[PDB]
Amino acid sequence: ATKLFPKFSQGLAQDPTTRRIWYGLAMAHDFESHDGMTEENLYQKIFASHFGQLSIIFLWTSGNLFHVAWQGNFEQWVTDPVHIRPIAHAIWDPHFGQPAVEAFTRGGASGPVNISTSGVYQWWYTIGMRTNQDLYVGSVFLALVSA
Amino acid sequence: DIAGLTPCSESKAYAKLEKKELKTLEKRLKQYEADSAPAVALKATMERTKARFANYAKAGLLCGNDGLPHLIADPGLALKYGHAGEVFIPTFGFLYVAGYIGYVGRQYLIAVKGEAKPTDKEIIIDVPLATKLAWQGAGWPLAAVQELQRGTLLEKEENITVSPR
Amino acid sequence: WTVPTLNPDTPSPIFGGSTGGLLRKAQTEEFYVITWEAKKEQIFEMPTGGAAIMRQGPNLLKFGKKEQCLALTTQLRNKFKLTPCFYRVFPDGKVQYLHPADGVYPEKVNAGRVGANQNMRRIGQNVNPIKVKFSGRMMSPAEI
Amino acid sequence: EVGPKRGSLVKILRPESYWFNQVGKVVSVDQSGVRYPVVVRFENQNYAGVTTNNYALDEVVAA
Amino acid sequence: MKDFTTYLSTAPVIATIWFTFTAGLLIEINRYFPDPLVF
Amino acid sequence: QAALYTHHQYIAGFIMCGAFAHGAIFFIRDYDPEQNKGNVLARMLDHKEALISHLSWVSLFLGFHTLGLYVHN
Amino acid sequence: GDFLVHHAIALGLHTTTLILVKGALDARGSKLMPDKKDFGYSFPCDGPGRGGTCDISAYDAFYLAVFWMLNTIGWVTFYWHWKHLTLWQGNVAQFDESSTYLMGWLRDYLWLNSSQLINGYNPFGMNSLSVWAWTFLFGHLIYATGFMFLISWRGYWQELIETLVWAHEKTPLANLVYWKDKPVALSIVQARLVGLAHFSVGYIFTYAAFLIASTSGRF
Amino acid sequence: KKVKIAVDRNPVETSFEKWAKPGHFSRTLSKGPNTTTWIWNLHADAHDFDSHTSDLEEISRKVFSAHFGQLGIIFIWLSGMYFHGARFSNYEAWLSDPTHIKPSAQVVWPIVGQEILNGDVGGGFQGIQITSGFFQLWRASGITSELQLYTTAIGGLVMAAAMFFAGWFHYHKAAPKLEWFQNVESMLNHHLGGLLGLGSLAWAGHQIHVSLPVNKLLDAGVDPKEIPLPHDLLLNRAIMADLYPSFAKGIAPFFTLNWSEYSDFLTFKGGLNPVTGGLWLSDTAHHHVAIAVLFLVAGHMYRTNWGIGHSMKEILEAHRGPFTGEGHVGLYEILTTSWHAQLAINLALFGSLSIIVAHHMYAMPPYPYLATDYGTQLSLFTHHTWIGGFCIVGAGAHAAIFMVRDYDPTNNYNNLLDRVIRHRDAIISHLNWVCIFLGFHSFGLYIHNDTMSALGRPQDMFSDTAIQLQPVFAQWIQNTHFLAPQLTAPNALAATSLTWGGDLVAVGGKVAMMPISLGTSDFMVHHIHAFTIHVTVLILLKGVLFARSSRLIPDKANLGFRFPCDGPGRGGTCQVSAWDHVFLGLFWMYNSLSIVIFHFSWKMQSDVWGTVTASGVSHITGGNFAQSANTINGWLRDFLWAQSSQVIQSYGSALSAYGLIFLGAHFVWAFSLMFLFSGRGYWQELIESIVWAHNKLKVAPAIQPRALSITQGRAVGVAHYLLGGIATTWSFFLARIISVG
Amino acid sequence: GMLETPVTSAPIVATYLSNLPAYRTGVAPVLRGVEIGLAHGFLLAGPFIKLGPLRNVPETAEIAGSLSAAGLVLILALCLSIYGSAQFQSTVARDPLFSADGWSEFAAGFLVGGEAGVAWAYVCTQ
Amino acid sequence: PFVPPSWAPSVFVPLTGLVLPAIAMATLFVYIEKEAP
Amino acid sequence: AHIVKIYDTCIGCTQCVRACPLDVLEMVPWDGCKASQMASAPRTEDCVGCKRCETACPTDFLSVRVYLGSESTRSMGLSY
Repeated sequence: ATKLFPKFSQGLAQDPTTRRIWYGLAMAHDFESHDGMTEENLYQKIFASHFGQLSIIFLWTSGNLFHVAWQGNFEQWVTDPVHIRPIAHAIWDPHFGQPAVEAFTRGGASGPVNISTSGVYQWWYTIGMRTNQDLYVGSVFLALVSA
Repeated sequence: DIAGLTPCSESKAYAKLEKKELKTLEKRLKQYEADSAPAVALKATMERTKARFANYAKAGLLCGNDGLPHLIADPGLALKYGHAGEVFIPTFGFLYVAGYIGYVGRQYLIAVKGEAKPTDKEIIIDVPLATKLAWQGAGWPLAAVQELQRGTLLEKEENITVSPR
Repeated sequence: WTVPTLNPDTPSPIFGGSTGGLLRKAQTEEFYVITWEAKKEQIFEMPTGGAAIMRQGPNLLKFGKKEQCLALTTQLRNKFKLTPCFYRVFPDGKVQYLHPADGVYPEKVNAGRVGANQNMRRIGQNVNPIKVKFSGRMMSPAEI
Repeated sequence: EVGPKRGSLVKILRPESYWFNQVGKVVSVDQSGVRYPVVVRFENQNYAGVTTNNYALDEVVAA
Repeated sequence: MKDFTTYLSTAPVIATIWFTFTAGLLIEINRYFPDPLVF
Repeated sequence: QAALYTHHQYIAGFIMCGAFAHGAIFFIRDYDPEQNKGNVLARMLDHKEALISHLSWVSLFLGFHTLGLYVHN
Repeated sequence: GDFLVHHAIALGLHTTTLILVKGALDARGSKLMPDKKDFGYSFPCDGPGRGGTCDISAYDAFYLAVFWMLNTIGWVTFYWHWKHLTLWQGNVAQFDESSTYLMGWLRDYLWLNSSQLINGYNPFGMNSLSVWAWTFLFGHLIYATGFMFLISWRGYWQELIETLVWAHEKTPLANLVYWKDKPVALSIVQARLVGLAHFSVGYIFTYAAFLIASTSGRF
Repeated sequence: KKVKIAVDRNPVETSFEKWAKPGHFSRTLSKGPNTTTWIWNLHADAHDFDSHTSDLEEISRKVFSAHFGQLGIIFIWLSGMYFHGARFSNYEAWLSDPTHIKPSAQVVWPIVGQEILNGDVGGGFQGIQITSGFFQLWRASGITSELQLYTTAIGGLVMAAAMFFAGWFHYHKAAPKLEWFQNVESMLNHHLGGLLGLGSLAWAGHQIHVSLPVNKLLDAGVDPKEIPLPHDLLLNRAIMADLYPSFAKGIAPFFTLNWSEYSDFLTFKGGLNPVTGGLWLSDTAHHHVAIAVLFLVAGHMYRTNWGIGHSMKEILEAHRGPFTGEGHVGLYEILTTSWHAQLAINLALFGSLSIIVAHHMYAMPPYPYLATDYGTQLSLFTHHTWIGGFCIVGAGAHAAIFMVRDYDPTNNYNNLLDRVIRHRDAIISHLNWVCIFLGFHSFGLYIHNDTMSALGRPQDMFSDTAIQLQPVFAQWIQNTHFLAPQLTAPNALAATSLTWGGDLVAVGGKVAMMPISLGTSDFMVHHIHAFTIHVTVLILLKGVLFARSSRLIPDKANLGFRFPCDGPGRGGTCQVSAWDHVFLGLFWMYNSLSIVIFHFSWKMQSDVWGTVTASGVSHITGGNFAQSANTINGWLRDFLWAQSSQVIQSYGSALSAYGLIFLGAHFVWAFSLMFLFSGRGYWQELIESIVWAHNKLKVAPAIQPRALSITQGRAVGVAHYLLGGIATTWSFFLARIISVG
Repeated sequence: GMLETPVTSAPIVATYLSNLPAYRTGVAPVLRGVEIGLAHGFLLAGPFIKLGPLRNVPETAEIAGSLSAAGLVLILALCLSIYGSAQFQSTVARDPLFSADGWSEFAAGFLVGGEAGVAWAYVCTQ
Repeated sequence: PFVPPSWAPSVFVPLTGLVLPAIAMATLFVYIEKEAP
Repeated sequence: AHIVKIYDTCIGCTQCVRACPLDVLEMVPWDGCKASQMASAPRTEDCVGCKRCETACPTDFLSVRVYLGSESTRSMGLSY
């Protein structure tokens, strides 16, 4: 019979095939195509979506700051930004054998870490970040802003 | 000179490239006899190489740091520093032949359009009419300009099919 | 004219059986039953694969969807000049006559039929989608 | 007697038609009160391979 | 002979003869004027 | 440098395709010819064949010449 | 070489603009489909009638334009990576002399800079560059998988699915576990989207892995 | 009931009237062009003989004349190869040094700088190194001069003219009736006895009288100019008696059942010739004699006009068991009235035999100095394999055509074909499951190996050092073949081939043939081949069984064999026709055969081909197939990245053309993606915009430009994909094997 | 109608299928689940014990294999529970196993029998 | 401080990779197949 | 279900009804054409959307149109 998903389309909900799941997943953001959609409700849904996207962006930025302050080598990279490679985050993979552990162990770390290529080290160092405490405070502030 | 390039007649890399090509050809030629077909063919290729390099340096081409010639596409620079033969004169030559072919095809289409079965004249080419139009297309720019001035070159808006918008 | 009544004790064409037969839908949702009158025994092609032999007189068959029944109907009408008819049977035993709807085939005009889903205009006279926007659900400009 | 003369050439004004702004030869004009009595035959076929169609009185202009 | 000339006047035969003539002219031009890069 | 430039260029390409896609969505869902009668927006659809034809000519010329010069070299 | 690659960039931009502009202007209708505005932005086709109407919607125009966008960005990123690699290596003459012919681009840039990437893991061991080699092959696999949804179409898959449905329904000890949704083949629009997604993901991952591995190993 | 020569006199008049009327064969194209689509149709229905008319006699006559025209084309091709070998080759010089001079038979004109392709192939010649193996074949037949090849070229041209005249005569002067074509018993008797048996006997006679003494003298160190002419050997018994004492007895030991006296030119030497590297011609002559006797015996099996013999209908009807119902009833009528069914059977067996030919030719080289020419070996194996695969796909296509057009349910009530159609769902479901199982157990091993190698765990891989999967069955069969000449083959001296085991044979410092050892990598690649073959079979068999109807479309037979779809309904019915199944089978055949040729090239260059040094044999790649072929990264790095260095740096040498094609082939293939990933609706609207541009300047053609059809777009895409990929691999293989081989 | 074959109509295989715990039609679903779980755990402990990453190190290969087998059994139990939850929501003799409560009891019995089967297979090698 | 313990990856990685996806997958699968009243 | 509509340009040629493979269209009396017949779609619940009727329509533009709507068991043509 008619399923609960999707809730925005009774026609798609009455579909008894696997096409219902795929179409419900691909038409969730098509607010104009839902059931019983007006202009005011449409704009309100977009407003909420905008806020959710902003929260996701800020939380992602806070996560990057937190991982650089925790597993990164920002305190040592600022002293020698020419001969020291930046570290993105640590690696915890039970599938890695001994050669993988010593192969990824680089950048002056104590375990397997990923060398970052995003360039956040240079940007944060240029704007004023010097210690890991600054990155931690920034991550906490951005997480609260996202919340 | 232009854009920091030097003429090919005074470029060291150009001469080194010519010596490299002649060296590899001569090296390949040393493995054969003197009165054999491959030796004569290699000597002919070497003579062609010498003539090509001499002609390129004689033409006044501008070479780069790699020893290869460069073309000047700016009309002002080409007509001011003697480089109109690279990209200017061949441009007008292609324009003449392109408009020549286009006008011949257009004349053939308009001529066979008023006949009973134009599709037959399109799949089976009318060689006499096509040959006559091919020989008459030498005055294509004059005929095209005269057609444009008379207003008969283009079709009106009301006689062309369009989408329902 | 009268609506025909399905006779379950109707002989079926001699077929050895195949794997393109009915499925669980015939017992859970619905299925179709095609019946026809044959003047003589003749080997015909099954829409689900294989060659069967239609018997002389009444002949009944079961199919999974309506397209199979109409395909067999078209084959019998165009190759042997017969008059077949089919129904939709539900698991509770309900039989619903489907084709021909009025006893007359739909290719020819018959009195009593009422035209439905007909627009008294042309395609170029349809309205723009902006006029049918913000409706109860996704509505096409031709639905009105 | 109403409509274009049989055998004449008319232009199609229907925007959704394949032969919009194209010339076609008149075949026959129906004498009843049908919506599209003019029959126009064209030398060039459409995408469906059809060369004849039925148009209304105001859908065709003499040209 | 009229049918033979009509067959020779078809699009593929005319295209073959024309492209052969054009290719031959270009090849002979490059043969008698080796390596032309400028005018 | 390499990763940042490539990342931003690919993101920009996807965003541009999205801009044109939403423009098409605007024409199908929100365009009103009666309200936009004679303005620049209606005139875009008025001579769309000319625009597509000239874009086709530019693309054809660029493709033929760039490919020809590359194969010649 | 810069002049020629710039012309290639202009070609990619103009063709992508042509596809997108044509799809946006022909979205409301054309001679083939005078009522395309009444079918919405995305729909499969208008059927095989009128000679065929495959990829007639504006969504399909965007779909074909994504490939040109990826190709254009691929050319601009290839040019950027090669010019900067030759600059950082101290030999800009290599780029200046090999950027005029495609063989130089294929050998001196794509073949010369992938020697360290594909050597991340081999029978002699592995190093920190093995993750990029795995990502390289990962992107190649995703791209090739997208080619399946891009070439093969629905009908064959639906018939195959019907055979699998019969097989599951006629198998003992397994027909007791029945599906809640009837298994059907992916729709035409869904197929185009899935193939495009795999194509783009494989493309992006393959180039990102090659770029990072070559630049990190070289410097 | 009587087998005779039925014929009709002057059915069609020889005239050029129809040459000026394109599309006269079909009623739909006879009207003329109106759109560009018509032009494409003119070429798509040209050879579709069962679509022009429904008369079987007309179709059969057209088929006969088409066969004659095809043989005329083949004779022109053979005459061209012989003429090129006689006037633009270095065969005479290659005969004096077949181990140092590279074969070449094509010269280029000194225009636009292409003279660089005229590389120094050796023997005072400049040309293009050929890989067709014609030099070795001419050496095997005893050809020692350009005059013989020139005469063969003239004879080939004469034969081509005779084939064309035969086609014209059988179509316009004496066309056989339908009853003459349906004499399958007489046809099989003649093709078995006459064609195959007499051809093998004639070739055996030529090998015994020309190939054997000339090649024996060539292997004895005699100069090619001092060797007696073939007619000299065929005219006197003294020279033949000196080279072979059995010839001094004449044909007397043959009629006295004393064939053992001929034990000098009819033996079971086995192995390979240590001087030339190829098979012993005495063994090939004995082989042809036995083959001729066997085929001549088989040619007297079916009854023609006398009581003795068989009736194939009787044998087919006599074969019927309890699990098959009626049996083969009606199969004789099916094969005697449908050309597509016969084409399917013939194409399948022909393609299979072509692949078998490729395998038997690399394993047992029959021509002298053939194994030492690695380029010829690799090119010949790859070429024959591709021809076999294409013919197999065509077989499936014609099987589907027969199922759609010539199938009639009134004559297939309870036979094998009807039961197959009845349980086609079970067939397809089980084949689909085995394809999935093979795909998992074949590709997952490589993915698992790549993961374990990348994760730094080589001990968890599937290799010889780690978990090993040894092909014990193949190794045991190899051992049995190696030990066969001592227990099961007492009259055989050596084994059939050296790949089973034993001592290797090397000629001119290059390994002609050495034993082949199979390990874990061989096991994995063999399972990959089996999986790809199964998937191709699945696509073709699904398109054949479900050609008439299916659970999605019950009236597919009404839509024909080649149609694009049935609309977007039922969720979408794109590519439901049997033609689309052939279209997908082409891609899968390309993938399968590409992996096959890659495996062949890597295995041969890694464990078989290579130079011979002092106390040791060094291969081309160093034997890295048993260690690097178990991972995809190994195939991409060691076999694709490392071996492609020759084709990318070939610029400036005689192989530069290959590099150019290597780039060009990458273009065409990618060009295919334009026709495979798009649809004709977009192209039709774009064409409309271009048509508007033409109409503005009054340059619009009368023939309305229409986009390619859906089926045409798919055909164009698959054609370009196949051409691009095949040409890419061709350039890579040829450039690599010519540079390092 | 349908197609009959000796493979799907032999009396010996039909009696074998009827003797299986799934086709009892009259016993409690908990017993069926326990039997199925035991039979599955006994065979599931094999592949992890003889082919897992720690198969070469002694005294722990059986431990890791049994733990992985128990984890797979737990995953299968969660799958069975959610399958019975999403399959039965409303509505010979009707088998009580094909019901929400019946499938829940069957899933719990499957988990219990699976853990018992893994434990029994581990002690069988000690 | 905000620094996590040394054992934090050994517990959060298996959680985010096996606990959270299994619970989320089961919850979503149950939600999709919910029949309307 | 799919939406099948008939426009006033229908000439009553009855080709669309014969091409329909699931008996969706029919002919009803009318007064707008010479044939005095018009196509009708009273059983759209069984239409799958094959668009065979659109292919068989000879009017320019078409008189019968099919719009893909909500998919169901009958609309998807499933035998299971």
